[PDB]
Amino acid sequence: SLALSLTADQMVSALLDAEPPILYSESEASMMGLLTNLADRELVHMINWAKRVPGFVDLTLHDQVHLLECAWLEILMIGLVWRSMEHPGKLLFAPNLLLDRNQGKCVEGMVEIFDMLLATSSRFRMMNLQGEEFVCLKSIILLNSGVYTFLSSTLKSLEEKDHIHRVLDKITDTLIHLMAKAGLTLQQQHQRLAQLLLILSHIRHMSNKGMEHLYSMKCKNVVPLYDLLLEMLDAH
Amino acid sequence: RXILARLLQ
Ligand SMILES: C[C@]12CC[C@@H]3c4ccc(O)cc4CC[C@H]3[C@@H]1CC[C@@H]2O
Repeated sequence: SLALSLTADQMVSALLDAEPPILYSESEASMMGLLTNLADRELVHMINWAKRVPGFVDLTLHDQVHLLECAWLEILMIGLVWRSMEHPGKLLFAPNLLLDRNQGKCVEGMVEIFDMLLATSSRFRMMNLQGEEFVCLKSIILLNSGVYTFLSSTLKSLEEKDHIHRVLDKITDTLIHLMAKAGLTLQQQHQRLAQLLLILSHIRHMSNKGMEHLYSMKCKNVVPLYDLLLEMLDAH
Repeated sequence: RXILARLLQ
């Protein structure tokens, strides 16, 4: 039970050291091939990362597989939104792949999602989101997205959920702590906390639209045979 | 079944 003993500062630190490496990247089909090739490679590193997320390895394998399947696109979006944050009007998929909004028009229905992503990036920028807050939010996403979509028929399954909600509580304390160090009023803290968790709600939305878009692109036969990405996609 | 399954184990 390492997870629940970690202090605020130990949680933040531990999350900053699990951060995956930033990858470089290598018509409608080619744009989709470009984005899904990046996504597929990051998935490999997102798995290594999830294992380093406190309390994650404590779950059953079937539940680890469940949380990553539910949250993965949400996790690629929040990371994309975060690193685009200093790049107004631009999406920084990779250090060698900085995409304009108008570059979304290469793919049917994609510019819409780019708009949603850039608006989220602007919100994070206007709020002056900190990196320490970002890593907290991404771990919340991993832990909370599939917690409600678990086999609620087993006592063991009911213990998994309870453990996940004790850990998520920790992360809330961690976020509160970070906001106090930043010298926020108690009022300003819980306001900021809610403003951020409410953004996870738009991110779940963006992810639902992007999942629809990718399944639709796969049906057009314009998605290459990236085995791990299709594995995630086909869990819906 | 699995790649996810294998990288998590
Ligand atoms: C999932 C899509 C391909 C991969 C894209 C991606 C790829 C890598 C990444 O870090 C973030 C994102 C967010 C938007 C994603 C796209 C929205 C629809 C499209 O199918």
